[PDB]
Amino acid sequence: DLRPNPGANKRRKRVGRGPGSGHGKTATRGHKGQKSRSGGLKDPRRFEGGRSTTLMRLPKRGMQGQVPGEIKRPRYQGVNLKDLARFEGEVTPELLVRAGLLKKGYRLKILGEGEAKPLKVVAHAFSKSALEKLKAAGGEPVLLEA
Amino acid sequence: GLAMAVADRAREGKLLLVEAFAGVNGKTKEFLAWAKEAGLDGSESVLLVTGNELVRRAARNLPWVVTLAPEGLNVYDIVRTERLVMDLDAWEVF
Amino acid sequence: MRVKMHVKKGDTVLVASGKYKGRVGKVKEVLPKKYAVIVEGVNIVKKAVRVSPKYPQGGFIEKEAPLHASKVRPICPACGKPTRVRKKFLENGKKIRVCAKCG
Amino acid sequence: PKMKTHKGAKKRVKITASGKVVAMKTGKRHLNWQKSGKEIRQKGRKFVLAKPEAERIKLLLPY
RNA sequence: CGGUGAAAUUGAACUGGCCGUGAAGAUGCGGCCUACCCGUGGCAGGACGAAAAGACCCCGUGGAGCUUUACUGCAGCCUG
RNA sequence: CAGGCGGUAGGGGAGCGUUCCCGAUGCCGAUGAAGGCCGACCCGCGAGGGCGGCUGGAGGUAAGGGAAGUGCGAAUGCCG
RNA sequence: GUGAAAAGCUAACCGAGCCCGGAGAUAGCUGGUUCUCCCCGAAAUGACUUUAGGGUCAGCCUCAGGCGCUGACUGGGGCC
RNA sequence: CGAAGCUGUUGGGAAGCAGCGCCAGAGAGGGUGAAAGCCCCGUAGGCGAAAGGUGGGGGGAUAGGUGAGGGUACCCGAGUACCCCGUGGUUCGUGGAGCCAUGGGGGAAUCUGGGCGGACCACCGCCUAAGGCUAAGUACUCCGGGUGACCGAUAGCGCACCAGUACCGUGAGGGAAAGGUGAAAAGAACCCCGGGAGGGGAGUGAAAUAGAGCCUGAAACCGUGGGCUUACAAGCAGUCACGGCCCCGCAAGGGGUUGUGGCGUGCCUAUUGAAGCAUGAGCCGGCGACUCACGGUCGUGGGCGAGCUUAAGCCGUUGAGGCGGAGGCGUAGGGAAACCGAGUCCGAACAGGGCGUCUAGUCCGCGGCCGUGGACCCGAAACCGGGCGAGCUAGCCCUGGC
RNA sequence: GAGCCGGUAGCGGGCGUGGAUCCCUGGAUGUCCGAAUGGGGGAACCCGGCCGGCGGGAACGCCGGUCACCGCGCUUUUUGCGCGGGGGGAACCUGGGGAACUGAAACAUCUCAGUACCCAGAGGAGAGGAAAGAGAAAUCGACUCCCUGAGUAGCGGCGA
Repeated sequence: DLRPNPGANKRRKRVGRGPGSGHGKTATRGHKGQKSRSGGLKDPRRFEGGRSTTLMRLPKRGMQGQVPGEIKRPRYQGVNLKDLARFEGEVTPELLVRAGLLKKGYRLKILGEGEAKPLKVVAHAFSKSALEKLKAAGGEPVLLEA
Repeated sequence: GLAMAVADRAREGKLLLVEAFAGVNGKTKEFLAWAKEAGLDGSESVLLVTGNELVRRAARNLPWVVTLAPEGLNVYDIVRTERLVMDLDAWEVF
Repeated sequence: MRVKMHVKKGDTVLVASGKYKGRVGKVKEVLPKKYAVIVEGVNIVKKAVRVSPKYPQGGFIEKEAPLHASKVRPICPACGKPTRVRKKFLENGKKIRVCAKCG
Repeated sequence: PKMKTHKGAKKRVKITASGKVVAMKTGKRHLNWQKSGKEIRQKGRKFVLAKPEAERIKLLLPY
């Protein structure tokens, strides 16, 4: 093309800053009667509180904070139809998940809400909803067991 | 980017044999000899992609002009220029 | 930098860089590139001495360094100095030529 | 850099979808009242009406 | 009187006084009172004068020390 | 056309002045870049911008926007 | 460390020597700002703070989306 | 090794220009008497390195390492593990804390044996401690290089000038200032001032407001000398006003200054509260303070857009590129968890009750706004470590003296 | 390739067309100080055993010499070689020793930090290193550097 004064595309502003100056509002800060500007000025991460920040609470959810490990269990993955009633050819994960979108799921669970073409698709565990939408009006398979 | 850009830069006078001769493909002058026998002369600037060392180790000092070969893309400098030529649509990139 | 410029007298050749006319060589060093060959008229007024022709005020000179000259080869213009394969001297030589094997 | 979010806070609270700073409170911790009488029972969860904002943040990497 | 020639301090000035007024002890502000220009060598009354960023003092969840039957340990004595 | 307009901190609108980028194998440039002393015209509310004279002695960087160790009376600051 | 004793002396200063660095130690400690201009222009309060010339949330000054006659000021009208 | 015109007229001088001729896998850069491809040094490139010697790959490679199974049938890294205490490391500060080295005593066993899957028993799994050697892909800098939106000589490097010197110290220690005539010194000839010093002329000299604390040379501080002011006189002093009083415009006026009259409490930092003898203010110049990394997080032009985004490499990049899917947010929630589901959790509960749904999102630069960062600017007496330390003061210690 | 006498700079006198000027690689030189190492020794100043060599008588001084060093291997009993090695080096290694300020808006666990920093061998590298592994998977298959995992698990007056 050229360099036809290619400014910009409307809104941006590098709105830099600067040291001191005597123009407009330049020179000031905003505070006072509130000491806190230090060499390592607070930070400032939330800080303050001056009232434990209402942290008089306490934890009850006891099931973690143990030590070495956490809870180990193969993936837990359900679903919904109104996502890809589109293609099927053969509704089976990997072909999905492993494609389009969605991540790992050792054991397969299925639901959502919307409708679709009751066609057999991997089912390492499904919901009654689908049953009817894939029984006397559909197709469903079986799980792992290996 | 360059899509919409050159389109209008075609209203300028793009073209691009996609691969053209000139002669010894190693002797500068003669290359330009196809510059004139084509219709160009140092003024409105242009560029091009020649994936071959051939015209590279040739085009040497390409003022007002391109003299590429490999692939990096230099639209900008084309801004200060105009017309141009290509090495197969494939060379650009599928 | 480095020590690489010209050679010796013979004829060398004066030119017009603001002087004009052409003459033979004399002497030349490379360090700063300075040297001499008569022509260039410049006079360095001496000090309160006397031993020499007398007290102060100097005399004739020369002065230059970089490029700004040529060589001898009458009528037509001048060229360089090629090599040797099976001619005169072995496979060496070169003494400022016209464009054949002379000057 | 980095900012390794804080476990404890996360050991309890949660942002119910709506971005609401909601979680448990403090009270019926096994009576700590005594009096066979009656009351304790009362318990539940609650937002925060001005701090909540703040909190959610130190947990933008951990979720 | 010839000769050689600093200083700490260093906003700036064309710096009276009274009676009075303004952060409550002004030439610098009133109003009223005087005061031709530059000198010299004198007492410093003030110039809250210098230079010292109060050290008594209160200030710092600021500092250093000694010591107790503070609270915690090193010691080394001790005790199986 | 009603309106608004003092206004510390704060919080918006820009604009301005201030050093590298390509443009720079483009363009002024010794009938001068650059410093400047001067300017009592013009343009800028300002920011400044100019804009031309005399001293001035070797380079500059267009529109544009792209990057910012500056937009410094001072802190008994550093230094000279 | 020494110390015919104060707590003194140790490169004139010594209740803890100095070179050199561990760090901008640190720090609610003290002092700093230069372009133009242009819009609202508030707290010196409440709660809780080993908190009190510090701080959380609040409220009166900021910007944007949105809603909008309903708002601030007003007669009466119930009803305190 | 290399690549290819000049020319006159003017111009100090010509890298000024026209008319045009030119090599150009080579118009990088340094440059030679004023803004130079064809001009000194180079830059495509491809020649080749040694005698000296000399760092090693490829090649070859030498001594030094390389079959299978079947039953007999005894045999293998000890004060060693495993106990133990005090343990350190491990994210592991005692804790339900194994395993690593354990300092202390105990204290075996060697394959139908022996360690770990984090307590004591029982199933199952990969390994075999108490010998030591081991490249590659890893870090690094005084310089060599390059380059480097690297600084560009009150910089930067302390430092481009004979500094780690003058210097201050006792040691340790600590630390300065100080670049710039010019194209060429061509560096001043000569003769009257004359103490050498320091002068005037002249000359060179494109240039002596060009000559040696000389580049160009401002600013505080200097009066020659000029012009407007002044000895009745009261003031942050400057202003505004008619007036007069010397340059410039035919004119219109433009000026400079000031008489008097009026008018006048400054300035930078603090706070119910200022001008204020509450602080600071030598004076002029000159240096001076929140980026930015990374990290978090609201907006903005955007594109893709249930979909929307790949590090670390590898070819390649003058340059550039890049090819190169492991890593995110959503595409749901909610629930201690088990795990249920547009819905979840309490509850015996169809019910009650607080957290659910066209939730377009997503990554750019810019920016808010934060996290480490010292992240604004320097600074307070000290605490830690190591070095210097009694060529002074001490006490005794050796011996000379008075 | 035909200019040199370091630069700075001469008075003063000298070399290359048998080929200098100058960058070079092997190697002949190099006092005492310099771990310095016959010995002393506020280095850089200072006395020796012993053989041969000079002047010279012996000497004295001149010379050469050769003579600390420990250790493992060597070398019989004090015998003799060999190396190593003290010492050296901008970061980057290994190890052994190992703080306090600061945070925690006090403070004693915790923090900084195994950081600063001392001492320790070696290499350009170094350190490391080949499963008595990982871990759950009909599994993987030495060790080092980066990719994330993951700022997750967890550690924690579960406080920072």
